[PDB]
Amino acid sequence: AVPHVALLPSSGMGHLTPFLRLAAALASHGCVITFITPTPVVSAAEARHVEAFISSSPLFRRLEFPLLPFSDDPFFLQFERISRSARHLGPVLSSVSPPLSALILDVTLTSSILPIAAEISLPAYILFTSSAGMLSLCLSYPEIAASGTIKIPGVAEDLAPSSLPQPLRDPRNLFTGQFIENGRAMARADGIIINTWEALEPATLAALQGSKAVSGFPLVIPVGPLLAAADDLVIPWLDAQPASSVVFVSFGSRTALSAEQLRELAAGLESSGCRFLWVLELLGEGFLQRVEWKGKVVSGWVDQRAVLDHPSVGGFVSHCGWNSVTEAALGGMRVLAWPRHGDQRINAMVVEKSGLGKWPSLWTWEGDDEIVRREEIAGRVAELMASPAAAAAAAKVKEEAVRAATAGGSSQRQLEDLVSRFTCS
Amino acid sequence: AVPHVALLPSSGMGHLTPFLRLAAALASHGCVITFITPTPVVSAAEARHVEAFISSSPLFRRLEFPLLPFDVSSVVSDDPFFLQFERISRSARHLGPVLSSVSPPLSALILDVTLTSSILPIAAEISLPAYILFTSSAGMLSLCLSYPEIAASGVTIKIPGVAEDLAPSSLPQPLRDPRNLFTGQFIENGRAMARADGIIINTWEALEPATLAALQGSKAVSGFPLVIPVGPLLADLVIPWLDAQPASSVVFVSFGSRTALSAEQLRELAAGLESSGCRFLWVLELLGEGFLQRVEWKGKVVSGWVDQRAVLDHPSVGGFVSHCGWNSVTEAALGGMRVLAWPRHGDQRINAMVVEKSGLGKWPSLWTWEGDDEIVRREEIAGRVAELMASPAAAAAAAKVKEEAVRAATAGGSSQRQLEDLVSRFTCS
Ligand SMILES: O=c1ccn([C@@H]2O[C@H](COP(=O)(O)OP(=O)(O)O)[C@@H](O)[C@H]2O)c(=O)[nH]1
Ligand SMILES: O=c1ccn([C@@H]2O[C@H](COP(=O)(O)OP(=O)(O)O)[C@@H](O)[C@H]2O)c(=O)[nH]1
Repeated sequence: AVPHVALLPSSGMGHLTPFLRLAAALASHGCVITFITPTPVVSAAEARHVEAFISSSPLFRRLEFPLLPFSDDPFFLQFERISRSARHLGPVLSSVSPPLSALILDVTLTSSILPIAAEISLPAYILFTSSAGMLSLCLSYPEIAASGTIKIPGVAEDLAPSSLPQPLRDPRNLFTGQFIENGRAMARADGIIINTWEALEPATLAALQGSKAVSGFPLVIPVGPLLAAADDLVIPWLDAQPASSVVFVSFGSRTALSAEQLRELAAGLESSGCRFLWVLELLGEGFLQRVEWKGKVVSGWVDQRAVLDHPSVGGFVSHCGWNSVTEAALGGMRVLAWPRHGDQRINAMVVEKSGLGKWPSLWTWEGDDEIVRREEIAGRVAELMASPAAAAAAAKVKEEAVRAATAGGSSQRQLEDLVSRFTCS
Repeated sequence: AVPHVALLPSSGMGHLTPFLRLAAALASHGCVITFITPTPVVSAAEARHVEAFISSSPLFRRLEFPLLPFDVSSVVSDDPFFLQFERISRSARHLGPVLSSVSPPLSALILDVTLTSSILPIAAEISLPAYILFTSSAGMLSLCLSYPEIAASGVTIKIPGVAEDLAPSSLPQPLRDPRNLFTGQFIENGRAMARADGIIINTWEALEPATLAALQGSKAVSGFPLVIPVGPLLADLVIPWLDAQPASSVVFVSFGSRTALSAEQLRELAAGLESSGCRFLWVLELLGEGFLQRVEWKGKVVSGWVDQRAVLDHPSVGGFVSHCGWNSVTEAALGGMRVLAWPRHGDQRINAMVVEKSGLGKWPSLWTWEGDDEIVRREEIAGRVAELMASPAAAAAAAKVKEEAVRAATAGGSSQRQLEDLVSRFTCS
């Protein structure tokens, strides 16, 4: 028979892409998928992606949940309303037919929905969007806050305080309290699902392997990597460009770069001496006309997977969002790591240890006052684009990543084995 | 009369080498240097090095102050580093008479930072100008100068030149415990350094523009800038083997005078160096049995003291793996050899940031310290070492470092001018 799995995502492309990709893989291994999407949607633009994906096949169905909305922080308001309906969701889950084999929920909503799932005796699995290092920080942070130090079992004997997400720096914070809850809450979950593989984070996972879920099984389940217009002016341009000669710089869904900092990144690319593709009223009037021959910059949404797999692009300047890292790993693009906020610094550490790319540690976060000079920016880009051994190291990540993805690999085995937990007798 | 300067260096080749190089530079610009060397010598080997230096010329001189006998009941904690410091520190009071009696009278006294707390009061009594020579980098200097304020604060380190939020891991491992004699000794020296008439460093504006700019601001010297940068001070089986090797092909790996690398770690550097597949001259018991035979064509590993300056100037070497001792960092900067920064202890982690910011070398932050003991695996050593040699942009960056460092060192350069000005201070009307 065919198991039935409900997916409860959270707002934001960074959380949304993995869920779609995780849903796609579960359908490929026979499961039938029902997305729980609460209404009204935070973002019309993100809603289009879910609609088109669900529209494509009868294996996926959409369930609309009324938000039932009633510090006044802007992002938190959406989550509060998203999390308020937590109690109400319980009856709706039981009503769904055919009976769900299991529920898979976003980390952010882990604290809110885990009791509901436990109330109705529904197995609850958490999808972790981030790296295993970030997960390792999350799981052990409640213990750390009591007696802190900052030794994260997965990747740090003493993590520098800058590497912690910028909100987490002050303990008497609203963010800190929720963070401690999620970490504590995740241990109680039936399973945790991450988009990492053993080759990419052997150290963090091996430490993580010891952690044990309540239900007689390892808490953490790695199924990664998962594989699944504005580009119209881009793809033709890229094809003209020589093989592996174009720097690609993108910060993902949220790119809060200040104008002072912006001018420098722009100056660095011009001073880089290599072609660049940049995605975001020019600050320099003739900058665009002057640089048209060397590189193209587009303000719209683009097609990162096509760009990363494009032959002409040779390097990736990144903010080290976990989804973009995995996509860069698959591409084998050497990555220069400019982590912007949150878990992005820890992700940068993963990039360097893996050999996927190099991280200028002394470079600043969004909170930091100090700007990054263009001359410094130009050096690392030119260096990254000209280092053959860096390219070769990136190609090993790709091979290893594909190996885990390909059939028989450690990751596909874990997804096959996870599915069986649903096909119970 | 020709200016007469008194040098009171602390023990250790890393501290001794700048003094000697500064002494030669000062002598070159018309100075007679008198070395205050205590008896009994800490090290015969260092003492022989100094004696050979004094023999070089009539301008250099040797004067010995016998260390006062220790009081056994008084000694605290039984530590060899501190006991040696304590005997030299204890003779501070005795030192003033000897200084005044010198013939001809000394224009100024220039002393090691470590002994500066003990000796600075002596100088004020005899009205002798005291300058401290700072063996380390400007960034490190910034930490010493502001560490006392930071300690009585804190939420964020924020060393003025080094960073906004310096990581605790980057701080010297002794400093991590605040209630320590070392942490207190560190705090005293920093306070003392403001009082001093001047602070000399082995740096130049080109190398550390931001950190030096901030220091220009402190100007704690009465009526003058406190910081005087005169850097870069400039003054067997291995070479023959080097000459054979092809141009810019050899990885030089050396951790200075003190290189405590654990046995488990030692194996990894060998495997990593072997695996990288590029040539390597490794300076430092058969930890590897067939390792030397397998890599005999590729590299030379020797245990003796070696002419590092010749190595770094050699055309066949292409990359340098170091512990980022300021003396080693500055030597490489003159050579323009790209560096792979593996800081081991003390101020070396701060030095690594200067190597990465300069473009002289790349620093792998995640690499462990002697304090923490998670080893660096050979897979990472091989990749990082090989990539450094493979990377042409890294060579260009180091080449640019050399040019500016040469510029400062040559006539009309920032430092050369600054050294000239300092000699004038010693010779007034
Ligand atoms: O112009 C774009 C911008 C982003 N992406 C996608 O943004 C995804 C994940 O974003 P990430 O986690 O790396 O950054 P975050 O969303 O977390 O700020 C990646 O899968 C990209 O495919 C894209 O396809 N075209
Ligand atoms: O085999 C060696 C090791 C070191 N040095 C010299 O020791 C100097 C300073 O060493 P550094 O301060 O950088 O490290 P430390 O000795 O203080 O740990 C360098 O200038 C080298 O010339 C040398 O000549 N031969």
